[PDB]
Amino acid sequence: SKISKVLVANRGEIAVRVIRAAKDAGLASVAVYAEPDADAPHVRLADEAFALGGQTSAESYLVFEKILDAAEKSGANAIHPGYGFLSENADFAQAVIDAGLIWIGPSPQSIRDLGDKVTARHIAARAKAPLVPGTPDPVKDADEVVAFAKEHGVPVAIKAAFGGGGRGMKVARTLEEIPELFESATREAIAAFGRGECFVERYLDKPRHVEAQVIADQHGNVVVAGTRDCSLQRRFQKLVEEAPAPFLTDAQRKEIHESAKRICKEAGYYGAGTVEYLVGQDGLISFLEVNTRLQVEHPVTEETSGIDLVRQQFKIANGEPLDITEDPTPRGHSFEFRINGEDAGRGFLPAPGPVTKFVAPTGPGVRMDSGVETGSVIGGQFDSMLAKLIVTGATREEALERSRRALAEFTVEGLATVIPFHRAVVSDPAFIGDGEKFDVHTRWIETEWNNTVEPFTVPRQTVVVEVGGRRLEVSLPGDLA
Amino acid sequence: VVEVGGRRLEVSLPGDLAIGGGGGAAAPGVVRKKPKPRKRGGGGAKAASGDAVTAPMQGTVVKVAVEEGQEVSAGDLVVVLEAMKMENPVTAHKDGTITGLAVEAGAAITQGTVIAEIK
Amino acid sequence: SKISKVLVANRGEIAVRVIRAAKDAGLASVAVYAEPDADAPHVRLADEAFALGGQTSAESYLVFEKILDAAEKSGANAIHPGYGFLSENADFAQAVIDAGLIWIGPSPQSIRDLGDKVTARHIAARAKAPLVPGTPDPVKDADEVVAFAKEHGVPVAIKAAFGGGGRGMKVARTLEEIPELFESATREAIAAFGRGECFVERYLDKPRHVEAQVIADQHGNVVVAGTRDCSLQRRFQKLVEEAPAPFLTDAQRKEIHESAKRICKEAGYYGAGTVEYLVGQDGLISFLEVNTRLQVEHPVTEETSGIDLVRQQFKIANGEPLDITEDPTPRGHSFEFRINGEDAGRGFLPAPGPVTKFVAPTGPGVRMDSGVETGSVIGGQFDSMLAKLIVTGATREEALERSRRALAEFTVEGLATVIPFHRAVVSDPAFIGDGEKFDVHTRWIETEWNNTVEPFTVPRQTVVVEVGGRRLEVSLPGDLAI
Amino acid sequence: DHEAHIKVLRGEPTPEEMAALMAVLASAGGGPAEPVKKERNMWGHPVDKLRYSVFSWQRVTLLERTHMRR
Ligand SMILES: Nc1ncnc2c1ncn2[C@@H]1O[C@H](COP(=O)(O)OP(=O)(O)OP(=O)(O)O)[C@@H](O)[C@H]1O
Ligand SMILES: Nc1ncnc2c1ncn2[C@@H]1O[C@H](COP(=O)(O)OP(=O)(O)OP(=O)(O)O)[C@@H](O)[C@H]1O
Ligand SMILES: [Mg+2]
Repeated sequence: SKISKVLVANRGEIAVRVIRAAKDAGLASVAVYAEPDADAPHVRLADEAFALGGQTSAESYLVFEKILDAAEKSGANAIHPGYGFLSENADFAQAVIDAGLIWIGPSPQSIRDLGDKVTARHIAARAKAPLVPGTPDPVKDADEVVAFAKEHGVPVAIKAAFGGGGRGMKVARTLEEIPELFESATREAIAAFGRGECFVERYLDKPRHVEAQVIADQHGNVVVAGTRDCSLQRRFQKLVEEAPAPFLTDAQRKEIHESAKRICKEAGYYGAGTVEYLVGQDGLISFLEVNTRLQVEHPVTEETSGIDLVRQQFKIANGEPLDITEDPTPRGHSFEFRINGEDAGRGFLPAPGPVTKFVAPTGPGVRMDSGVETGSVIGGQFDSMLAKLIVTGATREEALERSRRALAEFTVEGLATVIPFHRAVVSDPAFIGDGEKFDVHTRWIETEWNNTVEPFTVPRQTVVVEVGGRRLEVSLPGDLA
Repeated sequence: VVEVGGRRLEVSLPGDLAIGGGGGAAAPGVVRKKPKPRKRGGGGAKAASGDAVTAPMQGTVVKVAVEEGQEVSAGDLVVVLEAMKMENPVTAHKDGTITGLAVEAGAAITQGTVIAEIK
Repeated sequence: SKISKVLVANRGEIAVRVIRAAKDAGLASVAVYAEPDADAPHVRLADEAFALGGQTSAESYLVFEKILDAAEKSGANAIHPGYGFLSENADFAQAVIDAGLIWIGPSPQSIRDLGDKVTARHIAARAKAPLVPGTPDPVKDADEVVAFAKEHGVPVAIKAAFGGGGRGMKVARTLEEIPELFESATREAIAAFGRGECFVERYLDKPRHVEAQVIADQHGNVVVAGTRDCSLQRRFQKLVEEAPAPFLTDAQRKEIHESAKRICKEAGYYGAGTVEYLVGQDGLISFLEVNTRLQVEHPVTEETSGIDLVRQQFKIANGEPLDITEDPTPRGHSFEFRINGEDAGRGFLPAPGPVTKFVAPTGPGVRMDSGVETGSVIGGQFDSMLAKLIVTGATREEALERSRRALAEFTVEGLATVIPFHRAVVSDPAFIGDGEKFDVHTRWIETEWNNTVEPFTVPRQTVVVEVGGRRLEVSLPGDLAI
Repeated sequence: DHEAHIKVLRGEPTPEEMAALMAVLASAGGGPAEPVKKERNMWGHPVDKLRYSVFSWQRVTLLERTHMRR
């Protein structure tokens, strides 16, 4: 009942990250790849790799049978799902537990309970978490949105109860807009998530996205490893993150650190996870969502608090009690920059293409978590992210100075990237606060940043072999002769 | 016989294998299909359309159950063939008259020998 | 730990025999073969087979690294050495044990003690075994050999303290030849056995070779599975054996049965081995050797006593106590005939050639342990033995009658064999008893048998590949059409 | 499925031995499968060099058939 071989059921940066964690822990690692990824860094880095076949996520990484088949063939005894894909699929977590593998994650019921944003709200309320004014249960029809918006005042956010990926929200600023917005919300909630359940909350005008990293034991111990700010968002998805969250009063920090412990304990949560919050422009904290997985931007917490969060996941899934028994002290400051294959000069539209050159910055304070290298190709089948650049310093000012250096060194060629945006924002007085506050907020990039970035300018052969009556499939380059 | 790391393997290679980008096959316009069993077709055309009773296997005629001119019905016994010291009944496939009984008890008989005609 | 997969570090008849034993025991079998043996029956019979490479035994079956490498690559957890080659190489037995494999054999120290004729004689003496007059110490010079010869009387044997194949013995019959034979024996033992050390023993005139099959336990139980007679020898190497040893008094049988147990207990021996003795023409028994491996002639004991001796070896190496509690009673009589590729009409000289036909006899009382089949080719790289024919009957005379039948059926064509010798001797009144004794002895064939036998009338391609952590040679026929 | 496969009739290789084997066999493959680029060119064909009697039947069964067969 201890991890000995981990199948990293994911790709790219997080696959590399977890393979590295496994090698540090001295565990064996198994990679899995779709056909476009057959030369990706994680495939060559893992101790073993298994082809899934298929050209897209729905044909490969999302197929429960293919992941569990690769686990059985490799002899992996644990599955780590990374983030995205199946990492928050409670039915996959159950399928893994039924297959007798160690699921490196929270219990399936915790995943369900928190993935339903209604049940999550009930958990938060029972935990006495700060909450936005909102409808306790899904609204039945547009007139309940009218009633809510009249009573609390517009603006109001209409949300898919099972929504995700930043798609799940529609904002109404006048009572006359509520109807059709509610219809569209139901329509695409059904189309995207298979369920129409939708609920209403007070929309916050310029909120600051703040989250607490939680480490939670199967034995009920809980630790807050730190806080992050993630309010630089292009749509409703993060581009720049930092730890610890700056410019919070000690009352706000304490409220976050205690609400996160309470809400996780009410949820029965264990593993790594994050409690996200919105800080209103008035300073009121309000609960947003528990994220039931390792966060993408965990590295800024690993750099400011000296904790390897993936190895904490291994320990928790092993069932060991936490060795950390009190919240660590944030020692420096760190930024993370997501190096998306997106053209900031062209509305941050994804732009597939070849990585003809990739030279990461190095030296003091720089960490690179790359999923790509020179000669990689970003096809459109998967998320646009290439790498995470993490820059740390003794103070936020020094980490900004180091970021201005490292982003200037960072050279990526052959496709558009958000690097020109990162270069600007790290130099922008809106983000370089006055020392007591700063002006960025969850819609600052799209509504208020002075965008000045110039727009960016033989098949495999399968041979069946029969071996004592077994079918065996051997794949060959197709040109060996 | 191949050795790989010393392991003796016996490998059967097809004569038209084309792996690694090509291989010689079928050059003069060769076709391959399921070969027909070496038996009468027995399909929509059925051999019971013939009037001859023929021996289904090589053996010895140990009993003759009919006589010349006997009227018989489908399923009636015509002869017994002993083969490998096991008795096999050979029976009329149609109604009619035993018209040319060609065998006597004790005669050695080959497969496809005409035993009689039912006409 | 328990044996699960046995690598049979041998070839031919005994390789087949141990593979068959493994399959009876339910164990997996790994064969190894030198290049001349790529088509040998054992290679196709074992569950796995590995090429050693090399054209001769010194390039292949004798290379410790090659045998242990095949054991590693196969994942065999035990090695059975058969007989010959490394089966009595104590350093190989130690290398196997250090590799962590189950050595199916006696302890390295028992091998090393009993292979030295001097230490073996000391062990026999402490065991109170019958012994020939002879010097306890090895000799230093011809002058003490002459002194021994004057004290005990000629004839005298000069024996290399390490030896084999009957070749280590020079016999002196006059006194004047002792010095020259001593020098020649020293020189030859230096060359053949690396060691000039020699010792002197009184020479028996017309001795009968008798031996006891021992099965012995790691827990110190010992059983004598039966006595065996091997007096029909040429060049001091056996040709016809039989069980039980005939025409021995109950006193002689008891003395052999008890001396064998005492010797094996004194040696701390375990496994299947034999204690060999000479019976003088006067009837006095004398200890000769302990053979620490399985005997070639085990089958006649298997047939008479009803014990599967190779499976006893597996049990012992598993460390199980003996399930046999007492010496079994022989039920019949059996003869083994070695089918050597030797021309009895030409001095039993080895003769390589094709086995263009091999029709073994069958039917009542015949067992065949063959290493060859029709289409085999016999080269000179290995011992000439093709097969062993074992014939069993309710009595010695019935077994002789059945042997005359079986040997008349036995047809081998394309190379000379000793089958005409076996046909003669099984009909020869010197080997048929008068009822209470017979006239054969360990020199009878060469000095007293009436010999009346008329004399007998592309390279593979190797590709070297790396696959992750390993280097693999792939060896293909030199003309693969593909 | 009615392709004739490679069969390992005896022996049980590990995955690495199977990979080495198949890579070697594929490198030993016969190259391009058939000379599909071969083109008809009847210039100077031997049958045109023969003397035929004016009444020779080989004008039909040899000459004409060789020109016309496709
Ligand atoms: N009331 C609100 N006012 C402003 N922005 C909001 C409000 N509620 C949510 N948001 C924004 O919507 C997003 C909330 O997370 P969302 O559910 O859309 O995606 P996610 O974090 O990928 O999902 P999950 O947490 O379920 O994994 C963030 O961008 C947050 O800024
Ligand atoms: N002292 C002796 N007197 C008479 N004949 C003897 C004597 N010693 C040996 N012989 C004959 O020589 C043969 C040699 O047999 P022995 O067991 O010594 O063979 P070996 O090949 O030298 O043995 P190993 O190598 O297993 O020690 C004996 O079988 C017997 O025929
Ligand atoms: Mg001997």
